[PDB]
Amino acid sequence: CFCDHYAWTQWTSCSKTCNSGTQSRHRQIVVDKYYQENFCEQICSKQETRECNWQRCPINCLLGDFGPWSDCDPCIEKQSKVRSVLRPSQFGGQPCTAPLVAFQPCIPSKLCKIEEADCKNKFRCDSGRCIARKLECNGENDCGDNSDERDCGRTKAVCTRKYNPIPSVQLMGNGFHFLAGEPRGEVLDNSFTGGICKTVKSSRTSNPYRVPANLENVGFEVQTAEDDLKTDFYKDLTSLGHVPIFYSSKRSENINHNSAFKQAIQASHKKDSSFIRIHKVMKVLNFTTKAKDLHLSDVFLKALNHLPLEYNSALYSRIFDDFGTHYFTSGSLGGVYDLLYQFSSEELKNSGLTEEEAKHCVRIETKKRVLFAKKTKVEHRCTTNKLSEKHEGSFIQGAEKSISLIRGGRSEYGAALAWEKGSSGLEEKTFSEWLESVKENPAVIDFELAPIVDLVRNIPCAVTKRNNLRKALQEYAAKFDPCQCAPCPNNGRPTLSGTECLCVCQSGTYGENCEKQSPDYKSNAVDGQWGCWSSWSTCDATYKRSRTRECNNPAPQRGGKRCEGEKRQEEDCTPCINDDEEDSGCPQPVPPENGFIRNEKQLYLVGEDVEISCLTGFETVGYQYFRCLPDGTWRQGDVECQRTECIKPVVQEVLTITPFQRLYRIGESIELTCPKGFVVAGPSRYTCQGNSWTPPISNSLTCEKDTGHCQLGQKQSGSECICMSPEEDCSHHSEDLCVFDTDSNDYFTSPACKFLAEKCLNNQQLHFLHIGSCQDGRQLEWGLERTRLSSNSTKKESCGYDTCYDWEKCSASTSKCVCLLPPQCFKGGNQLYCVKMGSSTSEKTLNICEVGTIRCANRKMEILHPGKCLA
Ligand SMILES: *[C@@H]1O[C@H](CO)[C@@H](O[C@@H]2O[C@H](CO)[C@@H](O)[C@H](O)[C@H]2NC(C)=O)[C@H](O)[C@H]1NC(C)=O
Ligand SMILES: *[C@@H]1O[C@@H](C)[C@@H](O)[C@@H](O[C@@H]2O[C@H](CO)[C@@H](O)[C@H](O)[C@H]2O)[C@@H]1O
Ligand SMILES: *[C@H]1O[C@H](CO)[C@@H](O)[C@H](O)[C@@H]1O
Ligand SMILES: *[C@H]1O[C@H](CO)[C@@H](O)[C@H](O)[C@@H]1O
Ligand SMILES: *[C@H]1O[C@H](CO)[C@@H](O)[C@H](O)[C@@H]1O
Ligand SMILES: *[C@H]1O[C@H](CO)[C@@H](O)[C@H](O)[C@@H]1O
Ligand SMILES: *[C@H]1O[C@@H](C)[C@@H](O)[C@@H](O)[C@@H]1O
Repeated sequence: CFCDHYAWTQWTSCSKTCNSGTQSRHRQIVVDKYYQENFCEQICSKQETRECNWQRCPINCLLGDFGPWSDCDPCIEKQSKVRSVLRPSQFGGQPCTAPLVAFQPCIPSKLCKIEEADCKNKFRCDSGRCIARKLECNGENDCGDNSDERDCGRTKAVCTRKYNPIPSVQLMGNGFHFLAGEPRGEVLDNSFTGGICKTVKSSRTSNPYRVPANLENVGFEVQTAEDDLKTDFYKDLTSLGHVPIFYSSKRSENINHNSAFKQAIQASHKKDSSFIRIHKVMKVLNFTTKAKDLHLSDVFLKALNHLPLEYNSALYSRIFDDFGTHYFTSGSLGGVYDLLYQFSSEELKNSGLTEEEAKHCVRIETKKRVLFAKKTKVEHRCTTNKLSEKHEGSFIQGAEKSISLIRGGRSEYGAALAWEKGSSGLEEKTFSEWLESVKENPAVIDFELAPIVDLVRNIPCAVTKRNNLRKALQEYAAKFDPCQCAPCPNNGRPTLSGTECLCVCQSGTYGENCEKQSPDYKSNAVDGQWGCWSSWSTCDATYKRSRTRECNNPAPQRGGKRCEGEKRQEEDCTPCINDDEEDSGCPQPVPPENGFIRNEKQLYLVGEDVEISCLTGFETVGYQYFRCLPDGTWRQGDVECQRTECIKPVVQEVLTITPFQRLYRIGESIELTCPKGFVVAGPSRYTCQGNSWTPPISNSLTCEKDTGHCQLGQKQSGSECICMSPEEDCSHHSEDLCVFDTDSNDYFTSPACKFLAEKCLNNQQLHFLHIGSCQDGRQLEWGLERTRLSSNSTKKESCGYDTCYDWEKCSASTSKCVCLLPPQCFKGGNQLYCVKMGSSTSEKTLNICEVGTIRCANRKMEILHPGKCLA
């Protein structure tokens, strides 16, 4: 039978327009005579099916509704608001572009707020940083602003000599964002030096460099070897798979670089690709970040505080962006020559070289052309194979291009090392230029990390904002997980970059979604891959809570690897928590009896003094200060409060105190006495009052020599008194007198004894005046006015004076003259009419008696002239 007698219908339309439908067509069979007779039913196929439109349907970015508005209390009154990427762009879908989090102007719950409570016995840099007072006036900027050193009068040097800092030491203190493979903000302070002077010596470079406190180990010895120039081969990039965990870049050897990988994945699509990598680290330093008590950076520490206590996904994640994900525990500093070469697997297979051979040809070619390798034998296996043959014997130039994974130096210079047709990169000149840059701009290389979380350990609520942080981090990485991705054409393994999913191709496949396969590639299996996690479960009676993934997404198929890991995961679950805990002076001392301390407190500083004083009627005897001992104990003098006591008065060896005591009690008297010829000038009895006497003449007291009817004017001889000679008879100077001389208009001092004696004859020429030595006084003037009365006056008195003025009267052995009232003018009074009274302010008539009685008593008037007055 001829089957095409019954012709095909048209293919139907494809059941789908993408993601691979089917279509069919069938013979147009009529059961006619010819049909039944030619066994057409037994021998003809009657239908055809085939797949169609197997191109992937493009998937467009899908964001979600926004979250609840976010309160604001920065000095920037803006409101943060977030939505997230539900579905990531794929296979040429529309990428997402309306930014994830949008902020606006805000209404403040509280006006601009700043904090002030931080430093107790610590010192406050005016920057606000709080450092150990120990670190003050020590010849070193420990504050930053050097405030801790401003006007220091003298300083305790930490370091004997000025040592210089490791240059670029800060780079080992900056944060590391794992996912993005780039260093972020300064996170450790690595200039901080604690006052402690640790140092370390460069090989063959003069003076030691100054190690900072955070570096437990620094190294300057640099090894050179072949081992250092390493090459790997990659049949495809799916190999790179090795939650971010603390690792080493010696172990992983799988680098993410913001563009690096993506370029290479994009390259891998252009055609069936294999990759040869070749790198060589170029060190200037080892270094080991000391494990605990790291000195954070200002800016980091500040920001790491303005973080709320209650969990807050939005603002926590922000630290990762700003500061990173890890921080360097150990590493080196310099640069890394690192190039991923891209080779077309058809070329390689046509070259017939094995991986080991090809890796080698790139090794020795790099060595000759880029590194300045002294000289070497040519190797025809690398030079005359079918690939190198088409490029003047270069194997490297058989590549499509190189991608640069170089770290170190300025990017301009790294980029040049990456060859492509007609470009630079296989010229020594080029390599040396980069190499310069790498000294001028090192980078941390060959380095292990640690989660940035283990750094936030000594703030107010460390343990709080620590677990607050692991949460904000888990959810951070959640956001970058490839599970969100639709699966890929041939066991391609999806990887999320930003908000789109690039397909990483298995060797033997290319095309923009790894759809095209080369004639070698055969498989048709499908390895399993986790769908996304599930949502957390309600917290249980037990801490127990739950989460769940399903090995769907690409469901495992046709003998393809079931996805490996867990379908479920259990963590436990049921405030402001501090971090765990890792001189003091003395109490008020006890006075000695009858005293008290001059300063009451509950607590004294070690080394403080307090003074002991005494109640009234007592005085301290002994050192009067107690000192606070480090002990918490008081150092005490033998001090006490003794009762007041007078001591022994001013001893002139002449006098004799009695009772003789060395100390007298308040209330007891002494009797000062002198020998027979002598008598005490002052009183004979002083008494002890409050530790002084009544009162101690301090030498103004010694025993001077102090112990008949003739009346002492004349001396006896023949039972009859006769006038004594003044220059021959007068011995013991009588009291010194002040006598006046009418004949000489002159006064002078004289001994009474002589005066007396002289009186016998000339006395009507010399008049007494004042007791004591001559000296200006009212008496003088008075004795003047007296003597002026002059002639006409007669005197019959003998007090011992013994002369008495007319108006006065001797007191009869009482020893001095007295005044009179005008009433008693018995004896005749010469007529001194003219006199001014003063009271009546007039001139009236008055006798010498009345005139005399007024000048003696009050001396309160002026005598105009003897003889009649105006009145
Ligand atoms: C850090 O660098 C130091 C050198 O500064 C390295 O110490 C050397 O280690 C090698 C072998 O590991 C020894 O042969 C040398 O004797 C060591 N030199 C000194 C001066 O110690 C050290 O290995 C490096 N550490 C890391 C992490 O690689
Ligand atoms: C047919 O034409 C294609 C180019 C796309 O426009 C298709 O849209 C997609 O259709 C598939 C059908 O399997 C849906 O699953 C996709 O979500 C839809 O975007 C169209 O059907
Ligand atoms: C269906 O198959 C083809 C159509 O492409 C025809 O050649 C054949 O004869 C039958 O009709
Ligand atoms: C089925 O449809 C195909 C195109 O999809 C044609 O090539 C064929 O001739 C038949 O009509
Ligand atoms: C889920 O994740 C694991 C690795 O953690 C894969 O092996 C699996 O295929 C899917 O990606
Ligand atoms: C499974 O999915 C969840 C959400 O993406 C993550 O928490 C986890 O890291 C894993 O990707
Ligand atoms: C080169 O040959 C290919 C086929 C593989 O066996 C590689 O491992 C080898 O290096």
